[PDB]
Amino acid sequence: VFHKIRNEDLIFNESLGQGTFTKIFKGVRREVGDYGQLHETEVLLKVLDKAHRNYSESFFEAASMMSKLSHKHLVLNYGVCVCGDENILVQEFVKFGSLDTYLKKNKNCINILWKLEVAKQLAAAMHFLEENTLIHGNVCAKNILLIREEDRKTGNPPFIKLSDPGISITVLPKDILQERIPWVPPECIENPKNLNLATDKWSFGTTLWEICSGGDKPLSALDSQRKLQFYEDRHQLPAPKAAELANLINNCMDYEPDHRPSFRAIIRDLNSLF
Ligand SMILES: Cc1ccsc1CN(C)Cc1nc(N)nc(Nc2ccccc2)n1
Repeated sequence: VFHKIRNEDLIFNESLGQGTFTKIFKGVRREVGDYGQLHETEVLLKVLDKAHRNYSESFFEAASMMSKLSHKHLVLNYGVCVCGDENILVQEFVKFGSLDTYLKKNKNCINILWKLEVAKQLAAAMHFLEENTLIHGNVCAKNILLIREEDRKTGNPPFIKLSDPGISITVLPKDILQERIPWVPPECIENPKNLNLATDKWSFGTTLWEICSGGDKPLSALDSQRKLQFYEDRHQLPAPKAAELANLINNCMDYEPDHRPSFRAIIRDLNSLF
């Protein structure tokens, strides 16, 4: 179970946006750290919409299972606030935020080597999840967090973490699942209970497409009916202009879930480039 954090020890500051049935805020947590030192720690606060309080179990169950698996590429969740009528996840505040926003802002300065490093780190996280037979279920660029930027001055590569799963697509409304095409795989549109480890290989492909596309969203021009038909006609995403990962993207976005490659094989493929 998550550590319970008192409402009295949390300060809510600015809204940073929204997710699926969630509102996101920056805040501060007062805590006692190592050696009894008092800290005021910047935190990211995810608030489940009170109207959708029925999704709270799913909201926190996935985050909890993943937080039981500590890993350098998985986000740190400090705990939860049962802040009265609010269900709140208290998460580390990552300095540079979501990768899709970062990709759009810095597209002119991100090259293939940067993209390759990030892809390898994401694949490393996903391999760890695969070995632990833990399904994430919402891999996407918005859920990749940039801990530190590349610094060619000191040779340091960028460093990323994968964020929490969110509400499970096994419980989300059908219309939300359709809007999440092409991250949600065809078999889960067919039946959300088909959620499987193979799901994350497909979404990883879509995320690689995002990483290579300057933060564009694939198929954003298609409404939900046209996204459904895209899967019905078994289309694949267009190659990114920077097409170095196009083959890997299409190999991961395989309409046959059993044919999607293991993350170990994906990592071997990534290492074989450049
Ligand atoms: C912020 C947000 C908006 C919709 S969803 C979501 C949460 N998450 C996907 C992104 C994130 N997570 C964490 N842990 N930290 C940050 N930092 C940050 C935020 C904003 C600006 C600069 C840096 N951003």
